[PDB]
Amino acid sequence: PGSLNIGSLK
Amino acid sequence: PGSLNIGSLK
Amino acid sequence: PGSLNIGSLK
Amino acid sequence: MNNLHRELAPVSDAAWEQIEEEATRTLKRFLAARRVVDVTDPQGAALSAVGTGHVAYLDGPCAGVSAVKRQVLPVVEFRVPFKLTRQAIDDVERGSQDSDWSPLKEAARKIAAAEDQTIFDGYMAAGIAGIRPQSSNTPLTLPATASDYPTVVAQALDQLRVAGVNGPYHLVLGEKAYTSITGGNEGGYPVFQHIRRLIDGEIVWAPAIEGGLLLTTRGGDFVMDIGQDISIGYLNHTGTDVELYLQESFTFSALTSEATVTLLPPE
Amino acid sequence: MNNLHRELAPVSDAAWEQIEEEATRTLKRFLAARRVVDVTDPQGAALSAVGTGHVAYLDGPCAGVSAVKRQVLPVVEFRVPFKLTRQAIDDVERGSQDSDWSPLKEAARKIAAAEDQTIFDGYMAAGIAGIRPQSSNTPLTLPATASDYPTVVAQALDQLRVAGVNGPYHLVLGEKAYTSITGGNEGGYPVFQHIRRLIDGEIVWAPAIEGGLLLTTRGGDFVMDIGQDISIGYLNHTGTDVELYLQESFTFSALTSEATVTLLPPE
Amino acid sequence: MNNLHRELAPVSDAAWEQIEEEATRTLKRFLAARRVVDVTDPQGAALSAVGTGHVAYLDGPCAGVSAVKRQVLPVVEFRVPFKLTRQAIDDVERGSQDSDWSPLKEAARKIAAAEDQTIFDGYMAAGIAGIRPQSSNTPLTLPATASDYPTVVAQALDQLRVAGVNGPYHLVLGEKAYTSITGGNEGGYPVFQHIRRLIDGEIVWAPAIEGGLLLTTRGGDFVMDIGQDISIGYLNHTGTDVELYLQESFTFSALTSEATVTLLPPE
Repeated sequence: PGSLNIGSLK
Repeated sequence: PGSLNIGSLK
Repeated sequence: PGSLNIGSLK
Repeated sequence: MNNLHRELAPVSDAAWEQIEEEATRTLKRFLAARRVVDVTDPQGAALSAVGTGHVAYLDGPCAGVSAVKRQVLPVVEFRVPFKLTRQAIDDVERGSQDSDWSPLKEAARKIAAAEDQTIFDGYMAAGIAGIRPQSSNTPLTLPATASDYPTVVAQALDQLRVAGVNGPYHLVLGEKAYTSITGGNEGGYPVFQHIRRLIDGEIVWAPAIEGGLLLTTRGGDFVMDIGQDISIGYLNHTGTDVELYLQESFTFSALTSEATVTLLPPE
Repeated sequence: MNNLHRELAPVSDAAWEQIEEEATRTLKRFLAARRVVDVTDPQGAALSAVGTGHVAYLDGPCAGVSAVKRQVLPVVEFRVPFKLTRQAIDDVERGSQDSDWSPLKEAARKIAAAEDQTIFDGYMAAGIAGIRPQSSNTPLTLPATASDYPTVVAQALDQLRVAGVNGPYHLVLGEKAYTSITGGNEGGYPVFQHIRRLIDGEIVWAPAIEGGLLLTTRGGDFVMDIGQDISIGYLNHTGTDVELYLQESFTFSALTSEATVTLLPPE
Repeated sequence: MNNLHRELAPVSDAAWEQIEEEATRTLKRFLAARRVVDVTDPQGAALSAVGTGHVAYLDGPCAGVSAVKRQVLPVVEFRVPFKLTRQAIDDVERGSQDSDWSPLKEAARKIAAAEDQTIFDGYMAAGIAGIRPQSSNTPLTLPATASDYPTVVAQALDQLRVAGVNGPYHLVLGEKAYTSITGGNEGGYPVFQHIRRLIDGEIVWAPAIEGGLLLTTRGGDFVMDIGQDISIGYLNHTGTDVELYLQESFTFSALTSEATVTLLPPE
């Protein structure tokens, strides 16, 4: 909930 | 290897 | 055992 | 229900969707340091420290007994608050498509700048060391004119080649250096092409740092452990405003000290 | 092959079996504190810290950004060396059944005493706090004569009942108190029966501590996280001797501060 | 069990894996001469000499009997030792990812430099002749300025064309020449492109040689017979250190004497 998935921007 | 299992002595 | 395969680097 | 307490905020679903989209779009543009380091999957809010593998000697509890203590790297948490207007929040269901999200954009910019500064230059208060202060190579000063950058880039490449570090090379430059490169000659493209001609990588723009650096992206040199990613939470509200925040938790480690070359700003 | 390097030692399989049996038998008798606390399964040699769940305030990297740092408990490692004779080692295959393992017994006693002392009284050098120094109840002094112990036990039970702590109660006593109880009256059995008559638990003998204490074994009050259990390793050897060691790694936490009553030694 | 005696070393499997990975990565970067010559598969440790096919006259055992003796090329063995710290070795199982392998890197660099020097300039003590001393063309001196290299490259190409040698042409340059080319003009790329524009091959960087040369990679001109490839062995250990070594065995032959042009260093 509300994670705002970004992760790796490669 | 060589663990010498003791764990809980309850 | 321990060969460390390199061979040709072409 | 978790610590964010999102359901207690008087915000509609469409407004939430628009806010999330805007925040994601701003973060994807203002997050620079994430593209050059290894990033692990989120591990949860229970992550507190990461073991380094080293030990330190201790006096000893009893005679004939020796003791060592493990060394760890702690996790740090960042939070940035902001405020949104209830009229702009409510107009979304009426059909607005131009609501004001500038405080959210500013908060995202601030958190991205804080993360980039922590990664590149370290955070001494939390006990986290940066890449540039731990670099073991010889720093090089940037020239005054934009036409002399390629020779410094070549010197850095020569240093890396002599040290023996392979991989695709990326040049990270600050705002001042980027503007100096762009606003010269015929739009700066001949200098840009010279740099991209010496190095196979792309020039990365980093607004939160000064000077610049050159690094390699072969992998295995920089590790970022993320407990919780950037999220949105709710603090409180009044008759006309609602206060929210952005929050994240992470730790960082730089293993190889010879994989980067520091570029000092021009005198 | 692991860090113990057992295969490099000139020791036969039967000798290894006998040494392991003797060490296990000695440890099972001299390990006292393990019976009254919760013990987790081994987690491996990579365990370094355990998160407590609390945070500490920090100054802040940039304006408008706040920071907190997680708190952890470190893992500590203990090692105790000893020496064995090669003639006794070799006689096992010839058929000996009375080889000398006294240095191994002494090393096991020392490591058990160190673990018990660390658990009961804490290890300040490693940043680990004990149960008795963190107990919140009122300590009681033991009487001079062994015939006055039950009234002190009853007072401790009254304190626990007033505090509101349930569970089976166990009394842990030091060597001096145990000898004082045993060497009185008709062999000490009437006093022993009085104590076991007031408390439903059993009196536990702890050689490594002074005085005593009364606690409850309801569970959830004391946690021991073990990275690596007690193991045997090999250091070196000469023409007539072989040097080995015992090693372990763990950390400890006491959550409830009102579940124990401290018993000070008699004046 | 072979002559390396690896099992007698107190080294864990993970440490062995990391050491092998680091050694392979360093060797793959510092092995230059292997890319331009024909390399056979390993033949074993029993290889001692390679027949050339020529004979030499002898006096004669008896009247009416004539005798000749075959000619051979011997195999040479190289060994380079180094030392590693036991704390760094042991920290791998604890979870270290930044252990110090600099002595191993230095040993790999030394063995690579020795192999490259033996291949390019010969080893008179072992009776092995190099390529440059056996080249039959006219050597050319490198110019002082980096802007005059392409005309010398063109002269070498003209010499090769007049001699009648086809194939893709490769230019091997020393460290001094490589730095002179790179640190000139706009980062040295226009000179680099001029050289890669005259010759279809790539400029190869060789740290162990002076000056340079131009050769062809059509095949069948240079043969390297390898008995045993680069391997790791164990010598001994102490309480704090472990001594290892790198070892290899090979022989080399250059058949065609007109396929290379020698480039002497500038005056």
